[PDB]
Amino acid sequence: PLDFQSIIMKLQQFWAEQGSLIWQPYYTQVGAGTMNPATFLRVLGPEPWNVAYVEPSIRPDDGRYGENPNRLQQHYQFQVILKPDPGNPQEIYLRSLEALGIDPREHDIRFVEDNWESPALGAWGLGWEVWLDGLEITQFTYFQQAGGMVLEPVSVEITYGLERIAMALQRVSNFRDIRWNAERTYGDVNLQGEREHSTYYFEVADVERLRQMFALFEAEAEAALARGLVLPAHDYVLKSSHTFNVLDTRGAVGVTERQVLFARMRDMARRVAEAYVAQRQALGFPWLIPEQETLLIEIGTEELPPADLEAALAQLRQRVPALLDELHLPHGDVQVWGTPRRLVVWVEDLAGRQPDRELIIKGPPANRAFDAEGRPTAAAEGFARSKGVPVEALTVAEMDGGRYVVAHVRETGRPAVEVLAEVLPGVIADLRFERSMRWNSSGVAFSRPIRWLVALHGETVIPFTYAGLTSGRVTRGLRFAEPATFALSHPRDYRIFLERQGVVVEPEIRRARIAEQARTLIADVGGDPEHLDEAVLNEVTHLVEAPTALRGRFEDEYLRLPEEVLVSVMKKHQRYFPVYTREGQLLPYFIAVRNGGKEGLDVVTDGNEQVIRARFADAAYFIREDLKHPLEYYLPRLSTLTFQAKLGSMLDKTHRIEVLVERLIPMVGLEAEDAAAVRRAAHLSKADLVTHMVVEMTSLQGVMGRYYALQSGEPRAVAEAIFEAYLPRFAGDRYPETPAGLVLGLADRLDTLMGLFAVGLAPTGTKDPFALRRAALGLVQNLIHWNLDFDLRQGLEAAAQGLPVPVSPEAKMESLEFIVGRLQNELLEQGYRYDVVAAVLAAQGHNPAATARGVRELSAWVSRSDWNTILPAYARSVRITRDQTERFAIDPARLVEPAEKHLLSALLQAEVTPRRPGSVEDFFQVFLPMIPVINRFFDEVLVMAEDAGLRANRLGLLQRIVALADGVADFSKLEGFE
Amino acid sequence: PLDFQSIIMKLQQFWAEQGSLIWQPYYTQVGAGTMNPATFLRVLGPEPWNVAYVEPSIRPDDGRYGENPNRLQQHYQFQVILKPDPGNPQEIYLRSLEALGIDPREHDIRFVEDNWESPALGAWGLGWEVWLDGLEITQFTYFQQAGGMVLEPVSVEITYGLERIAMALQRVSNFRDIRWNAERTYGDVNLQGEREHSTYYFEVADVERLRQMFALFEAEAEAALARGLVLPAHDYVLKSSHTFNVLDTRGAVGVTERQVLFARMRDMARRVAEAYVAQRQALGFPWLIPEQETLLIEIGTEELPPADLEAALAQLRQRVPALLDELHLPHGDVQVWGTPRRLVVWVEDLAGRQPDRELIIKGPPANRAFDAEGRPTAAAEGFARSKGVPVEALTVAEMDGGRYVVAHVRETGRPAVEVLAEVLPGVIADLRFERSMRWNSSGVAFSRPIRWLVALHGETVIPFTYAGLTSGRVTRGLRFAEPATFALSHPRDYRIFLERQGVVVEPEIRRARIAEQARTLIADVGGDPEHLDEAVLNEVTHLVEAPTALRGRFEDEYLRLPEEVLVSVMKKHQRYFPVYTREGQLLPYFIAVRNGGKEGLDVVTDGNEQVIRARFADAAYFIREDLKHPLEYYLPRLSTLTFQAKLGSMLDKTHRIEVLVERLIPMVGLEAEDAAAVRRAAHLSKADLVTHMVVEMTSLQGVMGRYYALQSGEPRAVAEAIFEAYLPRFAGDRYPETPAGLVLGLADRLDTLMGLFAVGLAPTGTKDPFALRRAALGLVQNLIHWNLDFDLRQGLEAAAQGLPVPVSPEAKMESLEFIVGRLQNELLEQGYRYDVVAAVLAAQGHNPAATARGVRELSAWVSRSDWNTILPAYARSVRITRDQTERFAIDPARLVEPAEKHLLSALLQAEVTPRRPGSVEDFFQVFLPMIPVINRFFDEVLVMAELRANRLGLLQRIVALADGVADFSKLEGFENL
Repeated sequence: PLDFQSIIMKLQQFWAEQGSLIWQPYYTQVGAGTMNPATFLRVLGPEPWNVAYVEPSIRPDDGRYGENPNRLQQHYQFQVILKPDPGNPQEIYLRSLEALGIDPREHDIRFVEDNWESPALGAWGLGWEVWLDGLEITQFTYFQQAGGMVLEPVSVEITYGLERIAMALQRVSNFRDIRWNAERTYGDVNLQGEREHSTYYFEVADVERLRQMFALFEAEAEAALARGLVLPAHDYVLKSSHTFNVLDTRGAVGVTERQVLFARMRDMARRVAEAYVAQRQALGFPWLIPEQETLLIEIGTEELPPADLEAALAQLRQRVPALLDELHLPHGDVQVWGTPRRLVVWVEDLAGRQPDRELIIKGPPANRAFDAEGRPTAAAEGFARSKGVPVEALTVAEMDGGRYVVAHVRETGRPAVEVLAEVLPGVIADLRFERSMRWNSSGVAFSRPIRWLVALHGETVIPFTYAGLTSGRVTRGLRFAEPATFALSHPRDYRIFLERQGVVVEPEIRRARIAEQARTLIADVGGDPEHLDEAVLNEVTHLVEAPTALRGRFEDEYLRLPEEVLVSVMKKHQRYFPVYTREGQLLPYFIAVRNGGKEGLDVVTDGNEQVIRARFADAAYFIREDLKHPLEYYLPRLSTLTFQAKLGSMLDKTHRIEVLVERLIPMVGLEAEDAAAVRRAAHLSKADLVTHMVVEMTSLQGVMGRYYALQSGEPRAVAEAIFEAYLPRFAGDRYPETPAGLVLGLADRLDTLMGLFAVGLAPTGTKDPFALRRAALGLVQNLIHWNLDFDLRQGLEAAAQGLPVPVSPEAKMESLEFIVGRLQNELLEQGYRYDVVAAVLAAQGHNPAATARGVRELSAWVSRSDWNTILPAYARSVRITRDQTERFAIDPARLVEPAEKHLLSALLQAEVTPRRPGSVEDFFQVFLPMIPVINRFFDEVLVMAEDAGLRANRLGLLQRIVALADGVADFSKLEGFE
Repeated sequence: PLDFQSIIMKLQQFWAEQGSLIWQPYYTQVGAGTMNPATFLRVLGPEPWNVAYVEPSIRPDDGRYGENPNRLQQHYQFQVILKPDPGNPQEIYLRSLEALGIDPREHDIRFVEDNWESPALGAWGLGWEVWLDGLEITQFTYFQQAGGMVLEPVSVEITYGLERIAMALQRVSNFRDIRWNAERTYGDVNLQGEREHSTYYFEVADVERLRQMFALFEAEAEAALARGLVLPAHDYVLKSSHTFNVLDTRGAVGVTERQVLFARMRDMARRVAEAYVAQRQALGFPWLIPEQETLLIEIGTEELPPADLEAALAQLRQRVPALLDELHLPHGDVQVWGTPRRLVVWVEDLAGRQPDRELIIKGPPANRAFDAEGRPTAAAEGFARSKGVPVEALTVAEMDGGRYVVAHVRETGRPAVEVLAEVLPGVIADLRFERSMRWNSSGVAFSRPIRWLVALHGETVIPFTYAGLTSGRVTRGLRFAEPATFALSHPRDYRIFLERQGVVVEPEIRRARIAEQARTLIADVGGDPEHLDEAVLNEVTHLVEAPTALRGRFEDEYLRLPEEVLVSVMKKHQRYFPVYTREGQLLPYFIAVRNGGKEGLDVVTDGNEQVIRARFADAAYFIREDLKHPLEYYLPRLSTLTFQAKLGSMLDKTHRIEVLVERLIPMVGLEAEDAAAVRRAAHLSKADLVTHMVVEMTSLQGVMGRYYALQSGEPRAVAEAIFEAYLPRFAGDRYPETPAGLVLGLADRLDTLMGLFAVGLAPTGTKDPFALRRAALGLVQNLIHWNLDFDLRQGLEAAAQGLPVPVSPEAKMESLEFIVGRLQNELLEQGYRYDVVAAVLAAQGHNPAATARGVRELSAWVSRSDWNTILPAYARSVRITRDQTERFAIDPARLVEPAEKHLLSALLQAEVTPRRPGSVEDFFQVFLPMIPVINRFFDEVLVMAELRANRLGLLQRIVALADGVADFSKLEGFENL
């Protein structure tokens, strides 16, 4: 097992044997190897560049005083850049691991999607993290943009994590135990540095002096850029970035300060990059038969993400059958398969030749093609000259509505090989992914680089080129299997070759085999095999080609941690199946899936056990630090955390939520005991957001707040309300069940909705960073679940009164309509008729719980037999009262006709009747007795004329009848109303 | 031929195989790998530490925009630290060079004295610069102090110069052409950085922002130290040090500010170092017999500097003969030889045994040790008890003018081997060098480490221990020869073994053999073999053990350069012999001396040829850049240079030299042609100091000004004056010939002396920073040999009115007395009597020309056969006239004595006689005829009569004839009269 310095020297030697230039760490504190000029500048422009160098990366935020086995303010990376794309960077990288004594034939090396985005450098790329038996040991990225510029040629960045590789090779669980050389350990030479640098970065560094430093460094960078001095500018930009990072660690960077300073650093870095490219350009870039037969299409790729693989499979299924039809090729069943490295199209029976076809080409209409005598006009001659036929060969046919002159072409039936070769490049190019990357000079963008192409129709290769590749009959197996490439004489050999290596190319078969192996291992240890998460199974199906599940153990002591922590680590980080008993107590086991066989599985199982041990230990040390102080202690740290630019910090949001909760208590009607909990929980609602555990696992917000509040001695009703504030977290989640949790999340969502709309940042398209759609949806779902009557106007008005920005009446009205808007989708998703929902929303939209009741009741009142006999009395009353511009007062002394006085009696009984606000039931229970009295009134009484007093009384009666529906429904919204 | 990265990886591989820990360059701009905490912090305390790492060292002052072929603001060093001393670090280093393509058996790897110091970190040590066939490639240092702490154990620092190693291996002359890998060159990747960083360090960096940065960094270092944070404080000390270097590169730091800032950085570095050591201590330091026979004593050392070697040989030549006598050991001739690695003591026919001896120990006086009855007293009993004798065995000896009680001890004659073993450690320790260094746990300081000891009395080894070593019979030859060690059965084998390797241990023989070999090589190309510089021959002799002179050639093109430029490069920098014709023209050849044999001499020759080709091309490139602009353009750039704080810059000195020259023209007397020449010369006098050649070669001052003036189109009379101003540069140098050069030399020297005296910087004892001793002497020398009469008081006064600071009249008296003092020494340099030179100096001291003429004339008169018969008439009159401090009128009314009347008649003819001013001969020709008349007046008449004013007045005027000639009371025999 190599020393730390031996690992570095083996990597340098290996990459020098590849022809790379060996570089040196940079003389300024940088946060990553990428910030070294050897990367950040050399990837710009068209000139080639192969470099490798060590870089001690400095991240002041990551300092843990040398106590955390993995967390260091300084860690040594090994940075490799390949430019242009060599064609096989993954295989070269695997040969470098081999040179370090890591055999891919004995360990499970995986490429798992992890994209790179550095806004500080205006850069992004697509790639993976590399797993060594589950251990992240390398970042592998194809750079697409840097300094705001589109990169060409694309560069490959390979960043080795040296501490993690050395800990794996040396079987040490701790950075201090790494052997540097025969005499000294990593901790012997760096432990005091980690301790002292962490103490300075967190406790000692003077904030005013750091701000002065930043101003000086920026001013000198601007002065250097003014002279076109690229590297002195780059140096001072780096020094500004480090000074800003140390300022952030001291917790002095404000909300607006962070956005201003980051914009200045981004603009400087962009100008440095542009100045470097202009400098290189001024130098002139100095470094420059046939039958019925089977079809097999394989698009060989580097490891595709599951979402991209699944999207590609669906588009191939929707297109390949249709495309064969448009070729008029008789075919059998079309099967589409896929692994992370493969897109496979399989057509069992396919015609070797097209049938001959007669093609009819529509031309000008006959009215313009022929004269009065029937002879062709110049319009028919031109259309004839456009094709290759004389005008005498044109005929007339009836196609689309009318008669058009047509031309006849006898297209010859071509072989399937000849016609498929013309379309297959266009098939691949039409595949669409959420994010795409290019990698070579062809300019083709794809999810991940395409490395080989197979196109077989029996024994004949379909010849075409795409992405710089040439189609053929050679496929690749597993990287660590022999042979690496296999020439296919016929598609029947393909399924044979993969199945010898254990590769299951059929996705649905692969998913079944994984669940089969996993349930066996869970059953053999006494666990419930039905408790198998479907999300993990779907992702892990697309992380392997030759699955082989394994079971590992972790120490029993780690079960003392919260289950949500252990479950989140195994499922979200490692993609492991946790093991549950019949009771549903967590078991000290995990199920992992190897991309390999059953031989040597013990080596891979040991590596995965060491990985999960480290991850649980990391969570333990995070929890250890968070337990040092009560949850209330972390409130001042929230001032360092940004909620929104104009709205302030999370501590400001906490203060707003406290005030809004106090207003909501009388509006909801909480008892004294629940009033105490909601007040206390709002004080601690966001306190966990600055704990180490939540910072690492942001999904555990609320969960850790519950835990830390319990251990701090807070009442359980306070702790549970902290967790319940986020409920529901997703569709199908739990609902809040304590009143304090309901009111807390009620205030959290109202402040968020009212705050964002007050500044005009409503969601647009797919851009919803604040999840305002979920906040409005959970707002109405929780109220309907509790059936709590609530006026959203009063809720929004109370939130607006506490905002730090101006709130307009239009913004308050806009927030309401947005929430009401999301309310109808919830009701529409439950199946209620759209016109029924609209009639109730127009009158009761402000109250989502009352709207839910009204829609349910009104839905039953329609579709019933006697419904057509109920509304018309109301509708006829509405019809006559539409055009009126005033409400008419009623003087009963002027009533003459018997039906007038009887309608007044019926209406006065209806008005005096106490009814519940918005009750549809109480509306019909009061209107139904009036219907016979209203009908007799219309037949026996003339309404509109003629005396003014009689018309006012008769219209007033009809107006007050319409008013009986006020606050219940707008029945004119129903379809049958007209 | 290795690539740049291959050189780095091969060094990392080699030192990793020695056991070293491989480190990484530090994440902040440092001037040297020493400033990396892997060196500065780790050399502190007792814990061991073996490290090797690359370090891009940033020295902003060394940037040349990438235009220079070898000057870079960023050099890639390879830093190696061995702690503690391994016992053979030089040999390990040589094996590391062998791991590259460099075989010490084929190349000349030489260690030449160069002691290293980091003034910002308060670190220093003694050591060498390593030269590979003439090219400096490594700094090799034994650290003694770091951060004000005495280092124990001492650490070895080896700092490879990677660019120069690569240039030698790849046979390229420009850093641009160094291959980094198969695709890129060093220039491809670093040229734009060299240009941009040079531009920022020299032109762009804002002084106020840097000074703010410096203050901020220092304040954060203080805050970090107050919390015990060692590494953050060290980081801010490095940052402040880099900022200070950038400041100095922008010209914003003066002499006083430079010293203040360096001291404050040292104090921070001291407190960082002490904090580090206290931190490690709190951790418990976790990382812890014939009739006669020949005598041969060899002290094997690492390469001793020439001055330390000469001092050791002289101290051994004076002490060993006396030491052997004090041992009462009969011996023959004592010879002391030495090479840079050897101190050798050779004594023929040394007695094998001491003679038996009786020792007499002086004690109390006889009277105080015996009573009246002759019985011994308590003093005698105590003196006897203090020795090993009873009081009855005491006797009385008559010695030192009295009677004393003595004790008798009979000392046995012991063998020479046994008694020499007791004194040889003390002999080595008593050796004194200007600077000494420790290297191991014994604590012994020496010039360089001692590595082996030989001590043979015939076949028998003298057993003693000195610097953690043990004397034996084993010596070492040349490092690259077989065998490396050799056991001596008898001292007669020692000389045969060394001569077999070509080692010439005798310094006189070694010097002679080099001259023999050089003469042969010069004669083969038609040169003058008797033209060999003595200073090079003395230096070269003490840099080799086995001399083998070689002849290299350089291209004829470089002969177009000035001869003084080519010669100074060869002699001062490279220690080569220039090759001249007998007519005096320079030839395209040089003679170097290899420390080795004739096998593989072609490789060593080619290496030196490439080195000299590069040093000449640098000079040609330096001259090209200087010639692009007239010499007048460099005049305002002289404000960058500094003469002396409180006096002004070079531009300030040139101005007050221009004013002084115009003052000097009337006093000397120059025609219209020469007056205009000196006025233009004084304007351009110091303009060369800021050119490329003078900055690289400080000794080329004046030489290059003349060459640049001629190229600018200036007249030859102006150009020669710019060069002749410095003459004489040294003892034996030639004098100025053009009067413009002379007068310009006067203005330069008068202003330098009187100005440095006005600021109180008068030399005291020894060590004068300014050449006031030479400036005063060359002034006094140039006035003679010209026979130009000149008043120094008037000249010093004329320079005083040009000085900015106030001129104390004592400074004029002090400055004048100093100039007259150097005049006396020069006159005593010639075989001139002290009294005669003082007699004429008392009257004519202000005029060196007059004094020179007076000393010559008075010396001739003093050495005459009748000189004792000329003075005493004058001396007698002076004796009487010595008293009565007042003039006396010679009123003719009192004339009563006939003889007294003749004296006035004879005297009156003396004043009327034409006498050349300050002429001794004219005084004598006027005084000699008055000797009989002054004698008769002495006999007949009587002075001091009861009339006396006439007697005293006549005598006082007789003594007044010497006024302006001399004193005559300084003469040795003047008392006799």
